[PDB]
Amino acid sequence: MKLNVSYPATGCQKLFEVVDEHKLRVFYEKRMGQVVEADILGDEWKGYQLRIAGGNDKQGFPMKQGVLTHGRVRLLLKKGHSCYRPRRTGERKRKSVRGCIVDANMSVLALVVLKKGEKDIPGLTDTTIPRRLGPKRASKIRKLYNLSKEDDVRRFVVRRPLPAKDNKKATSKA
Amino acid sequence: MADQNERAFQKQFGVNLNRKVKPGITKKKLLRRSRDVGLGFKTPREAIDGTYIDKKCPWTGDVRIRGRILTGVVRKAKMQRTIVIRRDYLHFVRKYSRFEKRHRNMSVHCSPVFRDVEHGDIVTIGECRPLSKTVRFNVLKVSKGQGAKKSFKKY
Amino acid sequence: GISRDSAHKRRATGGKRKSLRKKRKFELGRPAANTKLGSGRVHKVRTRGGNTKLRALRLETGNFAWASEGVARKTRIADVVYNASNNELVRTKTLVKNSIVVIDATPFRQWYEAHYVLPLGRKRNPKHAQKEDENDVLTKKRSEKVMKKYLERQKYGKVEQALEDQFTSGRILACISSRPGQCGRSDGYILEGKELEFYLKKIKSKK
Amino acid sequence: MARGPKKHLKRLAAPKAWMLDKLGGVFAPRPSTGPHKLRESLPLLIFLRNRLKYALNGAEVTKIVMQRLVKVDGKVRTDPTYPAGYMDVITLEKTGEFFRLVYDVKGRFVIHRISAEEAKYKLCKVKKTQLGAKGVPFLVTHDGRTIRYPDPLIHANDSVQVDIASGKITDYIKFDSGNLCMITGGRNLGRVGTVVNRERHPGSFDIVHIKDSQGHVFATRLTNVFIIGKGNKPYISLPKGKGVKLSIAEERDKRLAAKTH
RNA sequence: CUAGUCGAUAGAAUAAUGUAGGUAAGGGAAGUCGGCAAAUUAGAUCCGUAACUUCGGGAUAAGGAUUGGCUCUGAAGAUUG
RNA sequence: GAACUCUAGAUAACAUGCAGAUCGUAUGGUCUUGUACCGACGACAGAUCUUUCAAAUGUCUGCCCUAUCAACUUUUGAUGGUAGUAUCUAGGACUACCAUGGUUGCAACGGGUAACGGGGAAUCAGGGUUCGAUUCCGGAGAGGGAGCCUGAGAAACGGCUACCAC
RNA sequence: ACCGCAAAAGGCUCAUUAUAUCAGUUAUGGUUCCUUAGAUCGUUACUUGGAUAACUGUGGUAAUUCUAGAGCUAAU
Repeated sequence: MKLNVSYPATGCQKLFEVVDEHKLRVFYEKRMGQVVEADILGDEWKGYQLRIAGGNDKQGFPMKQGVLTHGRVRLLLKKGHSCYRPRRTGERKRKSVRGCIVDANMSVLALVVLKKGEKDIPGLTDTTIPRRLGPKRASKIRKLYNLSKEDDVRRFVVRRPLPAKDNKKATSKA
Repeated sequence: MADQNERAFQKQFGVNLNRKVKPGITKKKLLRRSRDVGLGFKTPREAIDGTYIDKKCPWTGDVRIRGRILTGVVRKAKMQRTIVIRRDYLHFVRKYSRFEKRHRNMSVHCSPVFRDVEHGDIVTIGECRPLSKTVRFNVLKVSKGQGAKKSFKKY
Repeated sequence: GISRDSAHKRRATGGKRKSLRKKRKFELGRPAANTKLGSGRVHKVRTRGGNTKLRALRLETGNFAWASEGVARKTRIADVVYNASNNELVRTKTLVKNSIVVIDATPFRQWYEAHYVLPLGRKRNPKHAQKEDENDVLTKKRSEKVMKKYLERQKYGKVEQALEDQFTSGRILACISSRPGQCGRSDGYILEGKELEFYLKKIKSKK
Repeated sequence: MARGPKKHLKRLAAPKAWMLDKLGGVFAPRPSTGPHKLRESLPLLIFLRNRLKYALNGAEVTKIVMQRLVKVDGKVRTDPTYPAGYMDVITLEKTGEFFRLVYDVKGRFVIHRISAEEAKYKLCKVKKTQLGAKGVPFLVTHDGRTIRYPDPLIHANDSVQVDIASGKITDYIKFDSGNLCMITGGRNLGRVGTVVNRERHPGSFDIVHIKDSQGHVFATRLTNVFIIGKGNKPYISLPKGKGVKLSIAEERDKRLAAKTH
């Protein structure tokens, strides 16, 4: 099956389709929150510590934590849970939600690998993305990057210079 | 009437036996704050020195008389603290400019200070809060109550 | 649910006024507290909007007043002996409004010895002959005005003998006055004068 | 509050003392919960557009009140549908307008100017005298204005004179049968003075017996009286001729006398 | 329990058919002369009761609900008041 | 017109929060430039009370047709007692305990209507008899019915949920 | 894109209902209340915490009407 595995140390995410049913047994019969290993799946993902962040089964029902039965439960929901975005305020709405446990009917697996093992994967770890920008809240970055009350923030803010050049010297904002 | 016969205890709420420590000695000759209606109607003397409890009494309960005020006649009095009175009026028709004898019947509540009201006595009536599903009035004064012929005389 | 209106209840001569505007939201009432005497729990709920009425469930204690002075002291409710109407609330021991409950007799003893230097009630001597620390805080002689103020005080310790029997046993009755189902408390006062001597015929004679 | 709260008011249900038209439009202004009541108020859209006639349409009002020209009783009151009830001072300094609200002989309202000193003070009735608000004493007026700590002889159902730019009381008058009065919202509304008698109903709603200067007797309930001075001694500048309520033939006398033909 | 009897030829043996006491998944009178052997119903309390009646019925109509064990309060008396 | 148990006054304790870390126009007095001390503000937030629009139950009088409906309502509330529960609050609203009642030939209860009331509409000398679904007002429903979130405010349906119909 | 309030107004309807709805006069001393305002806040980090939409990116589903995982970032 497809495995949308994420690595938060690099912040990247990539989908991996493995059709072998021998390797999915360590994904099979598992619940959300379970931390697994990927050495059985492939030599490339050896030493890697992985935990299931979620998934969408056949057909497209998101595996939601907080049900703990490996059937399909259609039920009403409220604010806030997974898969909910109401139109009026405080209302109730029902959709068929898949619950919390990995069985054979899982189409895709929204996974997160936690510890990088021995080798380098092109989907996740060869790709390297930084943060888009900083916090820019001077109270949270006071605790983040040592910006306390003796560390004035009017000349510590990062900027985002990007060439748009339409039609100017495209520098950043503040 | 009552020797406090109730499976609970009955007392007029809002008073307490405060015995020794007091601002002065406010005996007031009984620990019963009997109010008055003050709408020209004199208070009955038995209401001040009464032993009856009657939370729904207009003189001694959590009641203030409201609404309008009327008179009339009474028929039945079997039910407890409650009599059945009757009023009379007319109606004006279009076809004849003539009248009729129709009537309504409102059941009303009594304090026991108007003990022994009978058929067909004459009783004035005034309005108050709803008591239980029908009773929004209260008896004001045994004003006349005299049948000089058949009802109000001994034999 | 069930509304609290007149949707039921055929009108004053027997016939059935049938429907007329089936249902309204505001006209309803919720399931009641049914608070057994327990270990002090509480729950929050919306009311008619803005107001936060608080109900009680599985309650333990409260503060309770005094008769001739209005002295409100907080203490643990022990148990119940009697409810006013429903014996099927007596037997299950459920906290309601003005039912006959026994509470403590403890904190009223120590609180009153400023005015009521003679301790109420008379505790047993040969095991409690030591004072921890009673006899010093009774009088102390003070060399000053407050003991002298307590000389013209303690002229009001002429209290009823029945509670004096009850204070020395240590289990006083009281009457919880407030509403458990509007504020979530058990607030009351001791019945002292006439309903105290009344309800023991309703209890001890029926025992 | 139930499925409402009735946020509209159409044609023909507004009180017709507004001098409201009929054609074209199908709605009343419907003022918003201000310092006066529903049927007693007289808003800015009624006065300025249709009788002052300086704003042509309703969208013409949306500039002038948002450009902050009209201020009533010292406050600007930038909402166009402010209710603006009785005995309130329209403090429009351009071009020296200085209007108030006095009910007509015919019970309606009149375009009438006051002075700037008459704009400094105003007269106001009270409904109750209250004890319990800050700190111990209080006094409630008729127009949503509050008085804490007043002089202890002014009881309820009187009319006091205040400076609106301040929070004090400048003058008060008594509830006596030698006083100048104004009837507000009755059948006989809009006559000045000249009461001699009242009869206290024993529960309830005592009506008052008010005469005029020409011996014609009239009456209404107590909710309509506005005591406006002493014996032939007012405290305001008055409108046209003194609430006299003449006959239709006498009303037709002005139709023939003060006309050119 | 109290009194008294084992007195009905016997130890053995699990064939039919018969002799009597039974239950049998479906449908339920098709079966047969025929609803006949046989099955449901059964006590008591609470309602709820149809047409025809000589106005005493039909009346247990039909049509129904309810029913342990264990732990309790509420009621119906007598003598000395 | 008075226990208005009201916001007041006091005593006595009780729990649970609350008690603007908000903001820009436009900046200033203050220079010791110490960013110390200051301008109007708010479309700002909240508490206390008054006020306004309110709404939901009562109060009286006044409704269409039948004796081939003459007596009705308490099954499981009928009418009151009393305590209590809930409810934003009266209250048989509703539980329990108690009384044995409310109602009626002054057409009560029962059914029936091609009956939403009403402001109102049409015809002549009056008295009218008909109707008035329908712009105004008020009460109600969003297929059949029923629960309910959120909010001050629906039992809401151009919100949701069930079942049922199609 | 989080928020602020509103979305219960109007407009459509006469199908249920009979001393009920209503008409009117009439209580709320027998209650509540969004908001305008009107008085209305001298009772030890000080001007703090953490966390999310948009935004990227991996997507999914048989589906236009729904919706996951990851990287982020604020407050009246």
